[PDB]
Amino acid sequence: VQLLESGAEVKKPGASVRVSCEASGYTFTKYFIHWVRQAPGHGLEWIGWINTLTSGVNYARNFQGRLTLTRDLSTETVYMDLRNLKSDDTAVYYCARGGRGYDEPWGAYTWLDPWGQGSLVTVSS
Amino acid sequence: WVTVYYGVPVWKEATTTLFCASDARNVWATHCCVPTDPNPQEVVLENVTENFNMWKNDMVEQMHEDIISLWDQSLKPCVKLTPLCVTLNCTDYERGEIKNCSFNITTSIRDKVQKEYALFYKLDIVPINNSYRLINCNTSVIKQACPKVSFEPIPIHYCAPAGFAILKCNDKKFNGTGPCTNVSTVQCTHGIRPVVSTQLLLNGSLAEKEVVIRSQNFTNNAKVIIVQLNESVVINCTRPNNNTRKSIHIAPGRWFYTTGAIIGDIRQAHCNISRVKWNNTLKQIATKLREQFKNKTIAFNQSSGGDPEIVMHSFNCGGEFFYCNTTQLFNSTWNDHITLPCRIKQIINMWQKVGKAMYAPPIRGQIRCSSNITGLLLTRDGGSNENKTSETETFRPAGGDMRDNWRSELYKYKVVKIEPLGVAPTKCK
Amino acid sequence: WVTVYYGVPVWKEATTTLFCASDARNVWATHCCVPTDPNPQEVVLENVTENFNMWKNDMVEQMHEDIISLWDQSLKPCVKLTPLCVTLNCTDYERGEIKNCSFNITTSIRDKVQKEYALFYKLDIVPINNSYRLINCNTSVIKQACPKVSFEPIPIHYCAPAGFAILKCNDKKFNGTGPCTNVSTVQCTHGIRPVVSTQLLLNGSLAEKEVVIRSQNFTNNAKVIIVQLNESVVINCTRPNNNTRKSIHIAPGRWFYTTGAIIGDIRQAHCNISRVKWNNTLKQIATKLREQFKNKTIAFNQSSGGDPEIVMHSFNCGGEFFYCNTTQLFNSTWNDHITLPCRIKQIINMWQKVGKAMYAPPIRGQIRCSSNITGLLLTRDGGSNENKTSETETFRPAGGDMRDNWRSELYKYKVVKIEPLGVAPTKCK
Amino acid sequence: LGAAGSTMGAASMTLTVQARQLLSGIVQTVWGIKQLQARVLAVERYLRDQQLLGIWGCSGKLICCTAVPWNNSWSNRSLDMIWNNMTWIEWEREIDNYTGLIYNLLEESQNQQEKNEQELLELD
Amino acid sequence: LGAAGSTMGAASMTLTVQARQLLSGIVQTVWGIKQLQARVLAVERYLRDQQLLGIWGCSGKLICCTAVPWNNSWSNRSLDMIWNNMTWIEWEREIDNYTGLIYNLLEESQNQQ
Amino acid sequence: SYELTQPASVSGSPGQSITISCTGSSIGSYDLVSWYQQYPGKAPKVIIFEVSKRPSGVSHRFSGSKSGNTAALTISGLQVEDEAIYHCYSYDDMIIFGGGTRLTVL
Ligand SMILES: *[C@@H]1O[C@H](CO)[C@@H](O[C@@H]2O[C@H](CO)[C@@H](O[C@@H]3O[C@H](CO[C@H]4O[C@H](CO)[C@@H](O)[C@H](O)[C@@H]4O)[C@@H](O)[C@H](O[C@H]4O[C@H](CO)[C@@H](O)[C@H](O)[C@@H]4O)[C@@H]3O)[C@H](O)[C@H]2NC(C)=O)[C@H](O)[C@H]1NC(C)=O
Ligand SMILES: *[C@@H]1O[C@H](CO)[C@@H](O[C@@H]2O[C@H](CO)[C@@H](O[C@@H]3O[C@H](CO)[C@@H](O)[C@H](O)[C@@H]3O)[C@H](O)[C@H]2NC(C)=O)[C@H](O)[C@H]1NC(C)=O
Ligand SMILES: *[C@@H]1O[C@H](CO)[C@@H](O[C@@H]2O[C@H](CO)[C@@H](O[C@@H]3O[C@H](CO)[C@@H](O)[C@H](O)[C@@H]3O)[C@H](O)[C@H]2NC(C)=O)[C@H](O)[C@H]1NC(C)=O
Ligand SMILES: *[C@@H]1O[C@H](CO)[C@@H](O[C@@H]2O[C@H](CO)[C@@H](O[C@@H]3O[C@H](CO)[C@@H](O)[C@H](O)[C@@H]3O)[C@H](O)[C@H]2NC(C)=O)[C@H](O)[C@H]1NC(C)=O
Ligand SMILES: *[C@@H]1O[C@H](CO)[C@@H](O[C@@H]2O[C@H](CO)[C@@H](O[C@@H]3O[C@H](CO)[C@@H](O)[C@H](O)[C@@H]3O)[C@H](O)[C@H]2NC(C)=O)[C@H](O)[C@H]1NC(C)=O
Ligand SMILES: *[C@@H]1O[C@H](CO)[C@@H](O[C@@H]2O[C@H](CO)[C@@H](O[C@@H]3O[C@H](CO)[C@@H](O)[C@H](O)[C@@H]3O)[C@H](O)[C@H]2NC(C)=O)[C@H](O)[C@H]1NC(C)=O
Ligand SMILES: *[C@@H]1O[C@H](CO)[C@@H](O[C@@H]2O[C@H](CO)[C@@H](O[C@@H]3O[C@H](CO)[C@@H](O)[C@H](O)[C@@H]3O)[C@H](O)[C@H]2NC(C)=O)[C@H](O)[C@H]1NC(C)=O
Ligand SMILES: *[C@@H]1O[C@H](CO)[C@@H](O[C@@H]2O[C@H](CO)[C@@H](O[C@@H]3O[C@H](CO)[C@@H](O)[C@H](O)[C@@H]3O)[C@H](O)[C@H]2NC(C)=O)[C@H](O)[C@H]1NC(C)=O
Ligand SMILES: *[C@@H]1O[C@H](CO)[C@@H](O[C@@H]2O[C@H](CO)[C@@H](O[C@@H]3O[C@H](CO)[C@@H](O)[C@H](O)[C@@H]3O)[C@H](O)[C@H]2NC(C)=O)[C@H](O)[C@H]1NC(C)=O
Ligand SMILES: *[C@@H]1O[C@H](CO[C@@H]2O[C@H](CO)[C@@H](O[C@@H]3O[C@H](CO)[C@@H](O)[C@H](O)[C@@H]3O)[C@H](O)[C@H]2NC(C)=O)[C@@H](O)[C@H](O)[C@H]1NC(C)=O
Ligand SMILES: *[C@@H]1O[C@H](CO)[C@@H](O[C@@H]2O[C@H](CO)[C@@H](O)[C@H](O)[C@H]2NC(C)=O)[C@H](O)[C@H]1NC(C)=O
Ligand SMILES: *[C@@H]1O[C@H](CO)[C@@H](O[C@@H]2O[C@H](CO)[C@@H](O)[C@H](O)[C@H]2NC(C)=O)[C@H](O)[C@H]1NC(C)=O
Ligand SMILES: *[C@@H]1O[C@H](CO)[C@@H](O[C@@H]2O[C@H](CO)[C@@H](O)[C@H](O)[C@H]2NC(C)=O)[C@H](O)[C@H]1NC(C)=O
Ligand SMILES: *[C@@H]1O[C@H](CO)[C@@H](O[C@@H]2O[C@H](CO)[C@@H](O)[C@H](O)[C@H]2NC(C)=O)[C@H](O)[C@H]1NC(C)=O
Ligand SMILES: *[C@@H]1O[C@H](CO)[C@@H](O[C@@H]2O[C@H](CO)[C@@H](O)[C@H](O)[C@H]2NC(C)=O)[C@H](O)[C@H]1NC(C)=O
Ligand SMILES: *[C@@H]1O[C@H](CO)[C@@H](O)[C@H](O)[C@H]1NC(C)=O
Ligand SMILES: *[C@@H]1O[C@H](CO)[C@@H](O)[C@H](O)[C@H]1NC(C)=O
Ligand SMILES: *[C@@H]1O[C@H](CO)[C@@H](O)[C@H](O)[C@H]1NC(C)=O
Ligand SMILES: *[C@@H]1O[C@H](CO)[C@@H](O)[C@H](O)[C@H]1NC(C)=O
Ligand SMILES: *[C@@H]1O[C@H](CO)[C@@H](O)[C@H](O)[C@H]1NC(C)=O
Ligand SMILES: *[C@@H]1O[C@H](CO)[C@@H](O)[C@H](O)[C@H]1NC(C)=O
Repeated sequence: VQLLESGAEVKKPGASVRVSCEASGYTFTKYFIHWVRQAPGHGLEWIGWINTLTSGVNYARNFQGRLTLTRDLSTETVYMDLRNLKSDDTAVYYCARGGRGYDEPWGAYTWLDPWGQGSLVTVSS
Repeated sequence: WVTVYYGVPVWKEATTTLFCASDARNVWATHCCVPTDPNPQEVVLENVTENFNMWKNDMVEQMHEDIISLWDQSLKPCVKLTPLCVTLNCTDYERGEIKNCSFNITTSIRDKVQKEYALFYKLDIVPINNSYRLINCNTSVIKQACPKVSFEPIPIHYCAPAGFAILKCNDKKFNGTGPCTNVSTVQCTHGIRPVVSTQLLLNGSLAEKEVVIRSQNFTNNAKVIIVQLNESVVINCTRPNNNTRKSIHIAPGRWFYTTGAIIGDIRQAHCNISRVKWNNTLKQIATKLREQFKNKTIAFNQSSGGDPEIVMHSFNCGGEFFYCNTTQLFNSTWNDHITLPCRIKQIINMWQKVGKAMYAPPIRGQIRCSSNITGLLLTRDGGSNENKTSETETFRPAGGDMRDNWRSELYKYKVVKIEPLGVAPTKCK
Repeated sequence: WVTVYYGVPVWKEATTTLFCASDARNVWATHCCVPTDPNPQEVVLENVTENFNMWKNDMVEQMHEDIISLWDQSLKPCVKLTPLCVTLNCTDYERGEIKNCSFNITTSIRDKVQKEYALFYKLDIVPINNSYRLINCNTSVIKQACPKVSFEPIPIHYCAPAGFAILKCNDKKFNGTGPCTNVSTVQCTHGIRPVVSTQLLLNGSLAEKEVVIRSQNFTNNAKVIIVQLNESVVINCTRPNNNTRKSIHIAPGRWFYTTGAIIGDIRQAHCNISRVKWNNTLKQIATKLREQFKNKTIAFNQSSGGDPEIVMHSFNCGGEFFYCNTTQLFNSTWNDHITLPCRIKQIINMWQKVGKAMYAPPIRGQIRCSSNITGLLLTRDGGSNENKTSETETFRPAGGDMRDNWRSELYKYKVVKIEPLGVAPTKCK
Repeated sequence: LGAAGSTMGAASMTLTVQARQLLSGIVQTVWGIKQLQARVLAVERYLRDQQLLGIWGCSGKLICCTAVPWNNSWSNRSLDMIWNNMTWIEWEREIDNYTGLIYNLLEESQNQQEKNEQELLELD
Repeated sequence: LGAAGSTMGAASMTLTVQARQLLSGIVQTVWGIKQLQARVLAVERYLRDQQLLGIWGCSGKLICCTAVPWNNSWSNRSLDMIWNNMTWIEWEREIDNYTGLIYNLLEESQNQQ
Repeated sequence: SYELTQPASVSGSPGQSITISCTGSSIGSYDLVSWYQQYPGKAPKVIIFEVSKRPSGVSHRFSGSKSGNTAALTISGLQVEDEAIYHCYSYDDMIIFGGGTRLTVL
C-alpha cells in the first residue's frame, strides 16, 4: 500500500497552499487519513485527520479556522487546504494511513504503517 | 449411559438473513414485504444472561445492504439523464439561488437539435461569462427517479426464520456493550423506520427514562457518540415557494421532469424548532456528558465537515432534499422561535457511491414537512494542549455513516441459532 | 428373501455442478468462493477398480464454461471503447513497433472536440499515407478491462455438492483412459490454477518419476498429445520497456487508459530459457515418443500455421499479453543459454468469441514473471510418406482449445453419484 | 421457551411442552433469491435433525434410550451435579468437543449393531 | 466412501456408516443460482428415497425385512457367494435387470396385500 | 502533554544492546506507546505495534517495554543499519509525539 504526495512548494507569509496525497492498494474509504508535519528541531506535530467516508475531521487547536481537509472519493485522493501561512509553518507535510482501520475499537490509531515521501512547504519573506 | 434429548433450550450466536415484515410506489413502505404480524408477543427468559455488542451487530449490516440493494432495484429501470450533459447558458433566476439555464439537446430525434430550458438550484451547477455545466455530469451516471416510485419509510419489523430467534435487552441503562440481565425473546423486532438523515436522528424511538449516551469507547475521540433522547422535538419544515413542472422529451419514450416556472415570490425552505425545547434538551444532554467526563465543561460547536451532507443537516421530505443550517443550534456552553434556513438540492450521491447519482423530480414547489428529533450523532473534540486551559470539552455534529442510523435502533437486538439436539448421562440401559 | 439395505456403498457415474473454493479485488473473489477446508480427508478405497477417461470428463467442460462466464461477469460493467473507432492520424515512436497516433474525441464531456494522442503497438493497428484504424473496432465491441480487478490465477479447489463424490486416480504412470486400481475418494480437487496459455502449459502439476505422454489416440494424428513433465523448467519473461500512464476521458465516468510516453529507448520483451534444461527436456520427451512409435525418428519442426496466438506462445504476465517467438525451441531431431524475442498486444480476442473483444490497459514497465513449464501440447504431422522416407515422425506445438489446459490437470478426477438403495437375498418374515 | 435458565432436569420436564416444532408457516429479483435461499435452508436444517435421529434409532420420541455407556473422558461429574446443579447451555459447552464422537458411537451401537442383531433374529 | 471394495457381509457395517445424510452438509447471481438449484435437487432425492422406503413398509430401517421371497432368476448364486464374496457394486450390477420388478413386488407384498 | 521525553541521542557499538525511552505518564489510560523509526530522507516506519508487538518485516532485534510511566524501546544486538531517529507515539486524547532520539552506531 502506497501514498503519493504532491511536490514541494514555496510561499510568502499570508499565503495559501494546496497539498494533495494520492492513495493506492487499500480502499480509501476503509481507513482514516492523518496529516502530520515535520518541523526540524521540533520532531513531529500532529495536525489533523479526515474520516474519508464521512469526511468528519479533527484538528489541533492551533489550526482552527486555518486548515480545511477534504477528499475526493472518485480519485481516492485527500487534500490539505492551508491558508494564512506563516514562516512558522515551514515543515514537511505527510499523509500516513491512520490507524488499523475504521471498524475497530481503536481503529483510528496504533498503526500509521504506509506513509508517503512528504512534501516540504517553505514559507519565507 | 448416554441418552438423547430433543427440544433442549440452548442456542449459539449465529447469523442468518432476516425476513422483512410490513405494517399492512412504497418501496420503503414495503411494497415487497409481508404483514406477518399475528400479535407476536414476547417471552421473558428467566435468570439467563446474554452478551450484546451493538457495534458488532450484523443486523445493522443487513439493514445497510438491504436498503441499498432495494434502492437500486427500484431505480434501476428509470431514465438516464446523460443527454443533458451540455454546456449550459445560465442567468440569475438570494443572489441567483435559482439559475435559469438554456441548452441544445440532441437525443429524442437523431438528426435534430432543440432548445430547452430549466430552472434549478445553483447548488447543482458548475460555473465555467454565462457558461455552466451540471456538477455531477462527469465521473458519475445520473438517473432521474421514477415518478411512480416513492420512498416514504414506514416501520419495518425484522423476523428470524424458523430455527432462529431474536434476543432483546430490556435493561435500563444499557450502554450498548457487555451483558444484559433482563433478556426476552421475540420472533420479530419492533418496527424500525428506515429514515435517512445525518446530524440529527429523526422519526426513531425514544429512551424510556432519560437521555442516554452510548459509544463504543469514550476516550477514543474518533468514535461517534449516539445520543438518545427520552422526549421528541417537533420540527416544522416548509418550502412555500410555489412552482410548476415542465415535461421534456429527453430520450425516446422517456421523459425528464424539471421546474418550468416559479409562481409568486422567491422564498427559501425553512425549519421551525421551539427555542426553549431545544435549549432544555441540550441542558439534559450536557448533564449526561458531564457525568461521563466528571464535570469538565460541555460545549457545543459547528460541524466543520467540508462535505455538504456532513456540514449541514441532511433531511428528506418526500422528494425534497434539504441541507439545513444547524449552526444556530449547536452554539452553547454548559459549566453549571429558531428558524433554520435550508438549502435545496436535486442531485443526490446517494449512499456516497460514485455512479449512483440520482435526480430528484419537481414536486410542484409547495411542501409541508413535520418531523420528530429522537436523537443526535456527535463527535468529541479535545486533547489538544492538554496541559493548559483544558477544562472544556467540545462536541460537534457528526454523521454520514448510515450504519449509525440503524445502530441507534437495533442496539438492543441479537440473533441466535437454536440447537435443540443434545445428550447427557443417565442410568437408563 | 429380498431384504432392503439402505446406505449401500455404491455409485454410478453422474454429472453435477461443482463449486469454487480457495485459500485466501480479484477474479475468483472470496465472496464467490468458499474458504477451502484444511486437510480434506482423502479416503483410499481398497479393492476398487474404476474406469477413467480424461477426454470425456465433464469436469473439464464445466471449467471451460464457468471460467468464461466469470470472465464476462467481471468485464460486463467496464468501459466501452467504441468512441475511439475513428480514423487515426499516426506515424512512429524493433523499428516502428510503437507508434504515436492521434484522434478527435467528441465524447469526453459530450459536447466538445479534442485532439488527443496515445501510444499503440502496431499489432493493434489497421493500415487504411498516415491513415490508421484500431483493429476490429468495426466488427466487435471492445471493452477495457477494469483496473480495479486482478485477473491473476490462484489455485481453485473444485468441490462436489452433497450427494456426489469425486474419485481420484492415484495410479503411477496412469495414461488417459482405462481402469485405475489405486482409487480414493475426495471432497475437492487439489487446487488448479486457471492459467490461460497456448503452446506451453504453465504452473501445472508434475508427473512423478517419468514424463508421461497422454493422448486419446496416438494413431489419430488429429488429436492433441499432452505431455506432462516430471520436473519443471523455469522461464523468466520480461517486458523491460519503461513508460508513463495517461487517461483520456471519453465518456461519463468512462475513461480510456493508455500509454502516454516512452521512457528512454525501446526494448522488446524477451524470455530467459535454460539451454541445457530445454535440451534435456526434449531428449527425455523424444525418448518416450520413441517408445510409443516404432523406434521412428523424432523431430520437432516449428508450426504449420494458424492464428498468431497459436503460432506464437501466448501467455499473460501481469496485465501484459505476450506472444513469444518459439521457433528456436522447436527445430531438432533424435534417432537414439537461450533468449526468445516476444511481442506485446493490447486487443485480445479472448475465448474466440465473435463480436467481442477485450482491451488490456498498460502498466508502467520493468515487469518480469518467472513461470514453470510443466507441459506441452503437441500434434503429429504423420504425412503420406509410407513407401519412401517413412522413417521420421514430426511433432509441432499446438493449442487454442482451452479444454486441454484443464484436461491436463483434471485427468485424475471423476464425478459419481451416491446410490444408497439395493436389495439382497437373506432369510426373514 | 424461557426455561433455558432452569436446570437441565427442570427444563427436561417440559421438552414436550416446548416441542413447538415451529415448522408450519403463516401467510401461506434479488430479494426473491434471498428469501428462497432462506426457505430452502430451513427445510434442510429440519431434515438434518430428522435424519440424524433416525440414524440413531430414534422414533421422534423426545427422550431416546441408548446403547452407549457414558464415560469419564467426557465427564466424570456426578448426576446431581449435572442434572440439578447446571443449565442445558452450560452442559452443552462442557461436553461440546465430544459431539462428533458421541454421535458416531450412538449410531454404531444403538442402530448399526442393533439392526444387525435384528436381522439375525429374522434369519432364525 | 468407506470400504466399497468389501464383501456385502463386511459391508453390512459399511452400509450403516455411510447412511449419513451425504445428501446434506455444511459449506459455510449465477453461481448462487446454480448451487441453490443443486441443493434443492439433493433434497428431493433424499425425500424420494425416504418416501419410497415408507411405501415399501421401511421406516428408520437400515436393514428392512421384506415380505418378498427371493426369486432365483435374479442371479440366485448362494448366500455365501454373495455375502462372503461379491461386493455391493458387483452385486447391484447383476441385479440391475430386475430393479423395477423388485420394487413393484416390495410394495405389493409388504403393504398393499 | 508533550511529555514523551526522549533522550536527544543514544549510542553504542555494533553488537551492543541499547535502550531508548520517553517514559511519558499518559500511557496507562490508553495503555499505549508505539514506536517509529525514521531514516534521513524518509518517512518514519512502525517498529513497534501497539505495545511491544513486532510488525511484519521488522527485525527480531526490536522489542519494547511498558510499566507504570515506563515507555521504552529495546534494540538487542545493535547493527550499523539501525542508525536512525526513534520516536514515541501516544494518544493522550490526542496524538502526541516525542521529539525523537538520534541513535548512532560506534
Ligand atoms: C458497559 O458496562 C459494562 C459493565 O456492565 C462494561 O464492561 C466492562 O468493561 C471492562 C473494560 O473493557 C472489562 O475489563 C476487562 O477485564 C479483564 C479481566 O476480567 C477477569 O478478571 C476480573 C477481575 O476483577 C473479573 O471481574 C472478570 O469477571 C474476569 O474474571 C481484563 O483482562 C481486560 O483487559 C486487560 O488485560 C489484558 C490481558 O491480556 C490486556 O491485554 C488489556 O490491555 C487489559 O490490561 C479488561 O480490563 C470488564 O470485564 C467488563 N465487564 C463485564 C461484566 O463484561 C462496558 O465497558 C461498558 N461499556 C461502555 C461503552 O461504557
Ligand atoms: C424485564 O423485561 C420485561 C419485558 O420487557 C418487562 O415486562 C414488561 O413490562 C411492561 C410494563 O413496564 C409491560 O407493558 C405494559 O403492561 C401493562 C399492564 O399489563 C399494559 O396495560 C400496557 O398496555 C403494556 O403492555 C410489558 O407488557 C411487559 N412485557 C412482557 C413480555 O411481559 C419487566 O417489567 C422487566 N423487569 C425489570 C426488573 O426490568
Ligand atoms: C476505552 O479504551 C481504553 C484503552 O483500552 C480504556 O482505558 C482504561 O481506563 C481505566 C480507567 O481510566 C484504566 O484503569 C486504571 O488505570 C490506572 C493507570 O495509571 C492503573 O493504575 C489502575 O490500576 C487501573 O488499571 C485502564 O487501565 C485503562 N485500560 C487499558 C488496556 O485498557 C477505557 O476504559 C475504554 N473505555 C470504554 C468506554 O470502553
Ligand atoms: C467553536 O470553536 C472555535 C475555534 O476554537 C471558537 O473560536 C475561538 O474563540 C476564541 C474566544 O473568542 C478566540 O480567541 C481570540 O484569539 C485571538 C488570537 O489572535 C486574540 O487576540 C483574542 O483576544 C482572543 O483570545 C479564537 O481566536 C477563536 N478561534 C478561531 C479559529 O476563530 C468558538 O468560540 C467555538 N464556539 C463554541 C460555541 O464553542
Ligand atoms: C486408435 O483407435 C483404433 C480403433 O479405431 C485402434 O485400432 C487397433 O489397431 C491395431 C493395429 O492395426 C489392431 O491390431 C491388429 O490388427 C490386425 C489387422 O490385420 C489383426 O490381424 C491383429 O490380430 C490385431 O488385432 C487392433 O485390433 C485395432 N483395435 C480394434 C478395436 O479394432 C488403435 O490401436 C488406437 N490407437 C491408440 C494409440 O489408442
Ligand atoms: C531465471 O531467474 C532466476 C532468478 O529468479 C535465476 O536463478 C538465479 O541465478 C543466480 C546466478 O546463477 C543465482 O546466484 C547465486 O546466489 C548464491 C547465493 O547463496 C551465491 O552464492 C552464488 O555465487 C550466485 O551468486 C541465484 O541464487 C538464482 N536464484 C534462484 C531463486 O534460484 C535463473 O538462473 C534464471 N534462468 C535463466 C535461464 O536465466
Ligand atoms: C504462475 O505464473 C505467473 C505469471 O507467469 C508467475 O509470475 C508472477 O506474476 C505476478 C503478476 O505479475 C507477480 O506479482 C506482482 O508483483 C509485483 C512486484 O513489483 C507487484 O507490484 C504486483 O502488484 C503483483 O503482486 C509475481 O511476483 C510473479 N512471480 C514470480 C516468481 O515472478 C508465477 O511465479 C507462476 N508460479 C506460481 C507458483 O504462481
Ligand atoms: C523508468 O525509469 C525511471 C528513471 O528515469 C525510474 O524512476 C524515476 O526516478 C527519478 C529520480 O528519482 C524520478 O524523478 C524525480 O525524483 C526526485 C527525487 O530524487 C523527486 O523529488 C521528484 O518529484 C521526481 O519524482 C522519476 O519520477 C521516477 N520515474 C517514475 C516513472 O516513477 C522508473 O521507476 C522506471 N520505471 C519503472 C516501471 O520501474
Ligand atoms: C481386499 O482383499 C483382501 C484379500 O481377500 C482382503 O484381505 C484379507 O481377507 C481375508 C479374507 O479373504 C480376511 O479374513 C481373515 O483372514 C485371515 C488370514 O490369515 C484368517 O486367519 C481369518 O480367520 C479371516 O478369515 C482378512 O482379515 C483380510 N486382511 C486384511 C488386512 O484386511 C482385504 O480385507 C480386502 N479389502 C477390503 C476393503 O475388504
Ligand atoms: C439469577 O439471579 C441472581 C439474583 O440474586 C442475587 O444477585 C446479586 C447481584 O445483584 C448476587 O451477588 C451479590 O452482589 C452484591 C453487589 O456486588 C454483593 O454485595 C453481595 O455480597 C453478592 O455478591 C447474589 O449472589 C444473587 N443471589 C443468589 C442467591 O444467587 C443473579 O445474581 C444471577 O446472576 C442470575 N443468573 C442468571 C443466569 O441470570
Ligand atoms: C445566451 O447566449 C446569448 C447569445 O446567443 C447571450 O446574449 C447576448 O450576449 C451579449 C454579450 O454579453 C450581449 O451584449 C447581448 O445584449 C445579449 N443578447 C441578449 C438578447 O440578451 C446571452 O447573454 C447568453 N446567456 C443567457 C443566460 O441568456
Ligand atoms: C426525560 O429525561 C429528562 C432527563 O434527561 C427528565 O428530566 C428531569 O427534570 C426534573 C426537573 O424538571 C428533575 O428534577 C429530574 O431529576 C430530571 N430527571 C432525570 C432522569 O434527569 C425528564 O423528566 C424526562 N421526561 C419524561 C417525560 O419522563
Ligand atoms: C497529421 O496530419 C497533418 C496534416 O497532413 C501532418 O502534418 C504535416 O507533418 C509534416 C511532417 O511529417 C510537415 O512537414 C507538414 O508541414 C505538416 N502539415 C501541416 C499542414 O502543417 C501530421 O504530421 C500528421 N500526424 C500524424 C501523427 O500522422
Ligand atoms: C480534427 O479535425 C480537424 C478539422 O476540424 C482536422 O484538420 C483538417 O485536416 C485537413 C487534412 O489535413 C486539412 O485540409 C484542414 O485544413 C484541417 N482543418 C483545420 C481547421 O485545421 C484534424 O486533422 C483532425 N485531427 C485528428 C487527430 O483527427
Ligand atoms: C421370477 O419372476 C419372473 C417374472 O414373473 C418369472 O419368469 C416369467 O415367466 C413367464 C412364464 O410363466 C414368462 O412369460 C415371463 O417373460 C418371465 N419373466 C422373466 C423376467 O423372466 C420367473 O420364473 C420367477 N423366478 C423364480 C425363481 O421365481
Ligand atoms: C446551440 O448552438 C448554436 C451554435 O451556433 C448557438 O449559437 C446557440 O446559442 C446554442 N443554443 C443553446 C440553447 O445553447
Ligand atoms: C458558567 O460559568 C459562569 C462563570 O463564568 C457561571 O456563573 C454559570 O453559572 C455557569 N453555568 C453554566 C450553565 O454554564
Ligand atoms: C538472453 O541472453 C543474454 C545473454 O546470455 C542474457 O544476458 C539475457 O539476460 C537473456 N534473456 C533475457 C530475457 O534478458
Ligand atoms: C471413552 O470412549 C472412547 C471411544 O470408545 C475411548 O476412546 C475412551 O478411551 C473412553 N474413555 C474412558 C475414560 O473410558
Ligand atoms: C470445546 O472447545 C471450546 C473452545 O476451546 C471450549 O470452551 C469447550 O469447553 C470445549 N469442550 C470440551 C468438551 O472440551
Ligand atoms: C439386462 O441384461 C443385459 C444383458 O443380457 C444388460 O445389457 C442390460 O443392461 C440389463 N438391464 C439392466 C436394467 O441392467
